[PDB]
Amino acid sequence: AICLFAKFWHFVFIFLFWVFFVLRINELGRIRYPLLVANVQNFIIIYIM
Amino acid sequence: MNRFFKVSSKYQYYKYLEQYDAAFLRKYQSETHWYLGRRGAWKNLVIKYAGDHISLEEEHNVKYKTH
Amino acid sequence: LVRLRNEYSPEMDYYLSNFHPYEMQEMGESDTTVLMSPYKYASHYEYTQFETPSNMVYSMVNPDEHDRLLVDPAYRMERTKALEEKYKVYTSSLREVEKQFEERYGRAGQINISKVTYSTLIDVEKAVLKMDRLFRKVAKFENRAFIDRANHSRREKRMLERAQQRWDSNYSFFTGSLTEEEQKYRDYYETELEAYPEDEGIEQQLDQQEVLLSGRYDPKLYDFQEGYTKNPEDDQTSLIEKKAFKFRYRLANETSETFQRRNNRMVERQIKRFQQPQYKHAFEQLQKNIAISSNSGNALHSEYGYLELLSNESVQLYKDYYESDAEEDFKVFENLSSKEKLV
Amino acid sequence: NIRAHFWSNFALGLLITGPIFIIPFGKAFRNLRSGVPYYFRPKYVFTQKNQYN
Amino acid sequence: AIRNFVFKISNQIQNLAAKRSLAYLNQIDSQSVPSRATINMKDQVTQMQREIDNMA
Amino acid sequence: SDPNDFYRDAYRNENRWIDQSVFTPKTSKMTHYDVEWPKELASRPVTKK
Amino acid sequence: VCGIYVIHVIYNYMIPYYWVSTPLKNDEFTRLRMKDYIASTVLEEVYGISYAEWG
Amino acid sequence: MLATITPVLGAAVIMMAFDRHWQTTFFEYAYGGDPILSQHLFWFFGHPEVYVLIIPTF
Amino acid sequence: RMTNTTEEAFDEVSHEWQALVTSNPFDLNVFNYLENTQTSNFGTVDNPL
Amino acid sequence: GLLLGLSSIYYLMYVRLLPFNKIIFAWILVAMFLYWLLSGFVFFVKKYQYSKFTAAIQRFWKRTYIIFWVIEAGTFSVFFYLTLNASSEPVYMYDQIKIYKTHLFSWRWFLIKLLPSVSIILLGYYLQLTLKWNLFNKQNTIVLLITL
Amino acid sequence: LFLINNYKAYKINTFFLYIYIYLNNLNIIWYPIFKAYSIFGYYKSTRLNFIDTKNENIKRIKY
Amino acid sequence: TVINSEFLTYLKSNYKISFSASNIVKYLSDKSVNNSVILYLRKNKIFNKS
Amino acid sequence: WCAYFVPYNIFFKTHMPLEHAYDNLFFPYFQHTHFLWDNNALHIPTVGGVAIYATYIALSYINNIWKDYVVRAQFSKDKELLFVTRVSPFGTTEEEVYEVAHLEHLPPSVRSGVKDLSAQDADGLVDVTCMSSQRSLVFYKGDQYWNPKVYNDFINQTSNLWTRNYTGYNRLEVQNSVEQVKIGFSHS
Amino acid sequence: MIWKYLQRTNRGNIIQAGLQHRKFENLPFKQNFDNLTKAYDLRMWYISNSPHEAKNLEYVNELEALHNELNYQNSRQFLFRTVSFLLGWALFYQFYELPKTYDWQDTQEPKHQVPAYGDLEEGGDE
Ligand SMILES: CCCCCCCCCCCCCCCCCC(=O)OC[C@H](COP(=O)([O-])OCC(O)COP(=O)([O-])OC[C@@H](COC(=O)CCCCCCCCCCCCCCCCC)OC(=O)CCCCCCCCCCCCCCCCC)OC(=O)CCCCCCCCCCCCCCCCC
Ligand SMILES: CCCCCCCCCCCCCCCCCC(=O)OC[C@H](COP(=O)([O-])OCC(O)COP(=O)([O-])OC[C@@H](COC(=O)CCCCCCCCCCCCCCCCC)OC(=O)CCCCCCCCCCCCCCCCC)OC(=O)CCCCCCCCCCCCCCCCC
Ligand SMILES: CCCCCCCCCCCCCCCCCC(=O)OC[C@H](COP(=O)([O-])OCC(O)COP(=O)([O-])OC[C@@H](COC(=O)CCCCCCCCCCCCCCCCC)OC(=O)CCCCCCCCCCCCCCCCC)OC(=O)CCCCCCCCCCCCCCCCC
Ligand SMILES: CCCCCCCCCCCCCCCCCC(=O)OC[C@H](COP(=O)([O-])OCC(O)COP(=O)([O-])OC[C@@H](COC(=O)CCCCCCCCCCCCCCCCC)OC(=O)CCCCCCCCCCCCCCCCC)OC(=O)CCCCCCCCCCCCCCCCC
Ligand SMILES: CCCCCCCCCCCCCCCCCC(=O)OC[C@H](COP(=O)([O-])OCC[N+](C)(C)C)OC(=O)CCCCCCCCCCCCCCCCC
Ligand SMILES: CCCCCCCCCCCCCCCCCC(=O)OC[C@H](COP(=O)([O-])OCC[N+](C)(C)C)OC(=O)CCCCCCCCCCCCCCCCC
Ligand SMILES: CCCCCCCCCCCCCCCCCC(=O)OC[C@H](COP(=O)([O-])OCC[N+](C)(C)C)OC(=O)CCCCCCCCCCCCCCCCC
Ligand SMILES: CCCCCCCCCCCCCCCCCC(=O)OC[C@H](COP(=O)([O-])OCC[N+](C)(C)C)OC(=O)CCCCCCCCCCCCCCCCC
Ligand SMILES: [Cu+2]
Repeated sequence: AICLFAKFWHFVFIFLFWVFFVLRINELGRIRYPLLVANVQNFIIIYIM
Repeated sequence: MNRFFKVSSKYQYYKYLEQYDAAFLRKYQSETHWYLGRRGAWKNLVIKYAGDHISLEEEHNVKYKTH
Repeated sequence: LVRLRNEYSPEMDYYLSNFHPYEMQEMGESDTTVLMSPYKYASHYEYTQFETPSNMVYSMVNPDEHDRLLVDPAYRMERTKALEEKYKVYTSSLREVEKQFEERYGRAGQINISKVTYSTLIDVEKAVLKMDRLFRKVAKFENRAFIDRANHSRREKRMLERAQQRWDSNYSFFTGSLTEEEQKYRDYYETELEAYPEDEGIEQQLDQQEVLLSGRYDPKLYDFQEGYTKNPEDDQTSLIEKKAFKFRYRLANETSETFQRRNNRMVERQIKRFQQPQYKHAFEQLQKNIAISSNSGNALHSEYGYLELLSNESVQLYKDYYESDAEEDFKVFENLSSKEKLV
Repeated sequence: NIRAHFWSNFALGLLITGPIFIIPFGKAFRNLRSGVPYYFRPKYVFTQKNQYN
Repeated sequence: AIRNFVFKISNQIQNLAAKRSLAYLNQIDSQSVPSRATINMKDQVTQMQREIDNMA
Repeated sequence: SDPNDFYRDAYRNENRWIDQSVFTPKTSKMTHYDVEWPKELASRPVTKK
Repeated sequence: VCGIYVIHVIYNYMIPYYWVSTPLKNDEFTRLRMKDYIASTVLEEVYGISYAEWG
Repeated sequence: MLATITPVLGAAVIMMAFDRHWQTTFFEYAYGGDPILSQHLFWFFGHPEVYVLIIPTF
Repeated sequence: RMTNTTEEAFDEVSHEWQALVTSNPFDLNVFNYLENTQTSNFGTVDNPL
Repeated sequence: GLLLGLSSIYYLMYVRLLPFNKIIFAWILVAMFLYWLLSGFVFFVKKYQYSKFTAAIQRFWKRTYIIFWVIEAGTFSVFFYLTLNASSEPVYMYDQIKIYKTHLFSWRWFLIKLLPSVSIILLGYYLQLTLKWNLFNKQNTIVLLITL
Repeated sequence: LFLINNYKAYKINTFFLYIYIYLNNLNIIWYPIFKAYSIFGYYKSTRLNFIDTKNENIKRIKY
Repeated sequence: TVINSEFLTYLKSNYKISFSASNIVKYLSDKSVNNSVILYLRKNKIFNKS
Repeated sequence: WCAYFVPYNIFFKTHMPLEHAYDNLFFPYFQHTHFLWDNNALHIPTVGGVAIYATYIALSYINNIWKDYVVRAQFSKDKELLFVTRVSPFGTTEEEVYEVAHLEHLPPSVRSGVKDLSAQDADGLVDVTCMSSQRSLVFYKGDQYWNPKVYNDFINQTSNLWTRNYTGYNRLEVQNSVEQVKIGFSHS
Repeated sequence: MIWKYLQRTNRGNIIQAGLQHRKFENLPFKQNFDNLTKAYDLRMWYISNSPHEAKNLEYVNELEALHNELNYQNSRQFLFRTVSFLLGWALFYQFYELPKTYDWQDTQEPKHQVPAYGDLEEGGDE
């Protein structure tokens, strides 16, 4: 249960990361490899966890 | 080579395209200069100055600052 | 203490060897954030899904000039064209200087290459040219509608009508390297093909001539060797194999005019030999039993005689082409082994 | 005793499988699936392979 | 559609068979590999017959 | 292109004085670089304040 | 020295702990004593009486 | 050393908080808890803590 | 992946690209990696470091 | 968005009748905390779009990302070791049922639950690959799919 | 060999060969390079055996 | 490009080439030169030394 | 529906967990309760912000997706400007102005994707790119949505950069693909 | 004659392999992944084994272009295959009767569910 609590907090963190990324790309008008790949690797890490 | 044929615009400035090949225009305005091709790019300089200045260090969005 | 100054001078160039080359692997934008590999956390940089272009030329610009280039696309195009012209001039001057240096001094030495590698390089060049031609044709077919809009309606109507005529009440049996898509392309571009058919066989012959006349494959520039051997050893192929290689790559060592003369002589002699009665009878016998030979993979006597005549004709072609060579002994061609005859 | 038998069989298996499977298996590296002769495809280190094959 | 595809398959098969059966007559293939193969087959047959004769 | 043969003649102790002397090689003057550029560089405006 | 000591401690105390984890039908006490002998008879807390006169 | 040891102390203290508030009984012998596990986890960091305090002094 | 220099290169990144493409000593020294500096000789009056 | 958020907030406050002064003070503190934490990153993003994002900066950001995830992984690994070595009563008399408590979950049920995450990562990889020849407007479809 | 040559002409015999060729054509793979140095770096790496033949390496003493 | 014969002869007479070109551009062909793309670098005063 | 109605009924209108809540857990069955958890009410900002930002992102990305498509296009008098009507966030009309000179139909960067273009079909879509504003205009290829007396001039003016050389050069035009440069002819 | 088969190696096992001419004899009229990768491999091998620098550089540019084209083709293939796989997985689990009759002993802890120690947990007699 404690491990799953940690997993949920990590998933909330990566969800906030993705929200920030989408908002920033919407403001800028284009997507960028650094942030896009960071979000992809966050998704991979959360999948592993 | 396929030179630009004609520009049907009253603005004589736009007639610069007639002096260049179509391949040149594709290379320098469509493939790798797509975001820069035939654009003023003044916003690039404005954003550069905004980023490099020492303005208030309280940012809300990419467009506006915190109230 | 050397206080380097932001300038291009021989004094600064004097310290070029005193710096490590700047690493490019960490430059640009990376499509991989970081490697989650404990085995190479500090040995491997992040990999890239895409490629790194190498056709980029950089030129320095002042701040005001760069602002002008950004603001004014016309000025940007003008300066870009001028820089391209100057780059062409610089490249041509460098090539001329290299040619003059080579003429004055001479090549450093001969290139140690294998005959198999040489032949494979020539074959790969031919295949690359053929693939380029095929890609050009396919791209033309795909972009016909966008490049030629005025005649697009008529050309498309003609192509569709011909395709319907072919595949409505009849099957289309294609021989050789011909397909329905290629037939459609030819029908669409009938007009242009009349001026320049660009036939596959003729184009292949011309591209082979271009590759062999480019001068890069001149045997004088190569020291043929086995290659697979531990020590450097000369080519160990038989004399017949060496002669066959020379005949195959005649164009490499001969100039355009001399090759034209020798090939014309050889072709005239071959035409006369074919016009001789025996060859006509051989070809008639070959054509006589075409239907029977199609029922089995085994050949007949009328075809074995034709093949023997082909071998004799190849030997005579070699002799005719190399007739005007003092350092050539044709007696070796008498009483050849089976392997030598096949070669 | 089992160790002796096993290692004798292992040596015999090496000897037998040498020409039967592995050597013919090496013929699959003569050319790539596209038909071009084998060439080096670096991963991270562009090792120099001037030596023949 | 189906008939056209079947005929295309049949045409390719027939072309392949015709090549396999008569590629030794022309020089379409570089180095005349099928022609050399047929010549080698005839040479082997003649050598076998002459070997029988020489044994006799 | 023998490396030893090249080096034995290229690098010698008795030529140390002239081997490491920096100089400007004699090359044809270029107007855009050796004529025009100095003029515009020296014509730059100067402000007291 | 510490690593060798820790390896011996593991061999005597950690790995054998997992050999038996459920009631055993046959020779349960024999197997338990077999696994416990190596751990309870270590020379560190057994040897020394031979030189007891030192103290 | 601090990087090595800090997570152990964090986990032990979090488990103590859970036992106090949610009553997870991690250290209650009644139903499987290990009171000595808390001491093990704490001291595993505690001794390296004093070593960390002393080493810079030298 | 390679940045469009004519569009985005300004100040620091422009200087880094200049160092990469020219290896001019000033730029190369400015952007030299901190992890490793080229090993040199032992300083002497005749051949100072 | 404002209508839905305010309605939800007011309903959730009303259902439990929270004390306004204390709860508003706590939420003000939380708001300032999060706002400044995110404003730092907003500043970083806004400043690095020109003349600041160099190779060193990119490597630094990669290192920070991996360091953060490494610290989280270490904490989770400590918790995982504790989970694996969780204590229990003696098996002989206190807890004789521990032998049959394997706590095995069905993979036939786990795979369907795991599908969405692999779908998301595959869509993200496709977006990364396609970014080289696509515009922002066209890729908003993939971005929205990933967000949903 | 004679029997194989005799049965080569049969279409039924060539059907299996056609299927095998079709599978071989469908069994193509690509092997990209995933390093920043990329094609130019690999090309410069593969120049060891040929650098010695370039003009710039010819012995030419300045003095 | 094409260089006038008289101009080339004048260059040869005035300057005799005795050293090889070090730049790799000498190997470039016309196709590669045409395919090359021009990029601009902004050069200004440098204040950051890191 | 999915984000508010079902979660609301599953969370507040029933204390009974769903199967996906605990099928992977090994706890005994138990009920829920909204009034015995998170005494600090830390979930209120979470829910509020998540709802607000999710709604904003959804609406903004819907608008971005629908922006490219063109509803109506009108040349101004003298055909110097083009007024374009586009979809708004709520599906209404929004006005924009473009320059015919800037408007251009560019070929794809990858030359193998030409066959994959929607324009390849008779009733596909035409992607016209505004090189000044870096925007894209999408038009149906169907002749129904076109004025048949201002279409030829428009396509001729907007399809200049898609030329024959995009497909390559043969050996007859390779030499002419570039303009020869004369050096030293005007002076030695 | 065992040596004639053991110590005698086939010519191809030692000498460099040639170009498979049948792989290029007949090709489709489509600029597809197969032709693109064939051209890429041809140019790559030529660059590897060629001493001619002038031809390589243009081949280098063409190889970069082919790499971009093959990346696009692989992106299309990945999209199609991944979408098909996900749809097939979803349909399989939609039309598949998931077993819901597995043992539920693990979820039951009678001693812990009903504390067997009762009041003795809070303290003994005194
Ligand atoms: C019987 C054993 C196996 C059982 C498996 C059972 C199934 C478990 C499934 C669980 C996961 C679900 C599926 C996830 C899919 C993820 C897909 C993906 O993108 O991932 C691949 C992705 C590809 O990497 P990349 O960066 O994109 O490219 C690298 C290059 O390709 C270069 O390539 P490379 O190969 O050289 O290097 C990359 C390599 C690197 O990976 C490996 O070599 C590991 C392979 C074995 C995996 C075992 C899984 C866990 C099994 C149970 C635990 C047993 C102990 C494991 C101990 C070793 C660490 C795994 O990756 C692989 O091997 C590929 C497959 C990896 C599968 C996913 C592994 C999940 C790991 C979860 C734990 C991570 C934290 C551990 C911290 C240490 C704790 C002691 O890599 C990973 O995500 C793997 C990360 C592994 C991290 C290991 C860290 C070890 C500790 C080192 C530091 C120690 C510091 C100590 C300090 C304090 C001292 C006191
Ligand atoms: C006695 C047994 C005790 C342990 C029990 C038995 C084993 C248990 C399982 C252990 C493994 C975990 C399970 C998952 C394994 C997955 C492997 C995998 O997918 O990656 C293979 C991957 C090879 O794949 P690859 O990179 O594609 O192959 C090379 C390519 O050509 C890449 O090409 P490139 O162009 O990218 O780079 C070219 C260059 C560079 O590419 C590289 O390989 C990169 C550099 C690799 C450096 C590896 C060493 C540094 C390790 C860093 C930290 C690792 C984690 C440390 C965690 C503990 C920290 C306190 O290539 C090389 O240099 C290749 C060398 C690789 C040879 C490896 C042979 C085996 C090791 C012996 C090496 C000897 C060297 C020569 C000297 C000969 C003798 C005088 O790495 C290796 O095979 C070497 C790994 C060595 C480190 C192992 C660390 C194990 C950590 C887990 C321990 C678990 C607990 C053990 C008991 C203790 C409990 C407290
Ligand atoms: C039990 C163990 C496993 C074995 C059994 C398997 C199951 C039964 C299979 C039965 C197959 C044979 C059926 C009778 C054929 C009779 C043909 C005939 O009248 O003679 C013409 C021909 C006479 O003409 P000719 O002018 O003198 O000489 C022409 C040359 O032969 C030169 O002619 P060609 O050789 O080039 O001829 C090619 C042939 C065909 O053209 C091709 O080569 C192109 C490829 C066509 C397909 C070939 C395979 C078809 C059968 C297998 C289909 C499998 C589908 C699997 C689906 C997925 C399942 C999961 O041309 C045609 O005949 C045109 C027919 C086109 C329509 C085909 C569709 C027929 C209807 C479909 C149902 C067939 C019966 C199914 C029975 C139940 C099965 C469960 O015969 C001869 O050459 C001499 C023999 C004459 C007496 C034959 C007496 C019967 C015994 C025949 C044995 C053939 C064995 C072949 C396979 C050997 C092992 C690889
Ligand atoms: C006082 C405490 C707070 C109370 C809040 C009450 C609720 C207010 C809701 C308002 C929602 C926004 C409405 C905007 C409308 C206008 C938009 C506009 O024109 O654009 C301009 C600009 C946005 O430009 P845009 O182009 O529209 O932006 C588009 C972007 O794509 C959009 O990007 P962006 O602009 O949002 O970017 C900023 C960025 C930066 O991030 C933030 O903004 C942070 C947001 C934190 C929210 C915290 C809420 C706490 C309070 C909850 C409710 C309390 C009760 C309310 C009353 C009862 C119920 C009715 O936001 C994010 O990206 C956040 C990512 C998602 C995170 C969501 C929250 C965290 C969830 C996970 C953790 C939750 C558990 C706690 C964990 C921590 C525990 C320690 O907006 C502003 O600059 C702000 C508004 C305009 C300026 C202020 C005007 C009024 C003067 C100030 C009055 C108040 C302060 C002074 C009082 C004293 C006066 C004397
Ligand atoms: C249970 C759920 C599963 C877990 C879910 C979370 C998964 C998270 C996955 C991502 C993060 C982890 C990825 C793997 C690790 C990556 C590490 C990495 O790259 O770090 C590099 C970082 C940053 O490296 P860097 O910045 O130099 O990287 C750049 C490298 N170049 C320049 C080559 C490009 O540094 C390190 O941490 C490496 C050095 C330290 C490594 C540890 C040494 C040992 C220290 C302790 C001493 C020994 C104690 C005794 C040990 C034995 C005890 C018995
Ligand atoms: C190169 C020279 C090699 C010399 C040979 C010896 C070294 C061999 C390699 C190292 C391992 C040595 C293990 C010795 C003990 C093996 C058995 C065992 O553990 O049980 C006995 C004892 C345990 O005895 P016990 O208490 O279990 O008794 C068993 C019998 N009953 C149950 C009846 C009581 O081991 C220890 O007590 C280990 C204590 C830790 C320190 C051990 C030090 C050993 C000597 C120094 C070795 C130094 C090597 C240096 C190498 C590098 C430099 C050259
Ligand atoms: C109750 C639930 C949880 C409550 C706590 C709230 C948590 C909120 C977390 C928000 C995370 C936001 C991350 C934004 C990252 C932006 C990076 C940036 O500036 O861009 C660099 C750049 C941006 O690049 P770019 O793509 O924008 O443009 C580069 C410039 N050009 C394009 C011109 C070349 O990105 C990178 O370099 C890529 C890697 C980014 C790695 C980011 C790591 C962030 C780590 C955050 C740790 C937070 C710890 C929190 C601790 C607990 C708090 C309670
Ligand atoms: C934080 C992220 C970045 C850093 C990463 C690392 C963080 C690791 C943190 C954990 C480390 C290990 C220790 C674990 C501690 C666990 C503590 C714990 O469980 O406390 C939780 C506590 C529970 O504590 P409690 O005290 O109430 O516990 C109840 C139990 N009794 C009664 C015994 C006390 O809950 C919270 O903190 C509230 C969380 C609210 C989350 C709201 C999410 C909303 C999602 C909305 C979107 C979904 C769709 C619906 C949208 C509707 C819109 C209208
Ligand atoms: Cu201590």
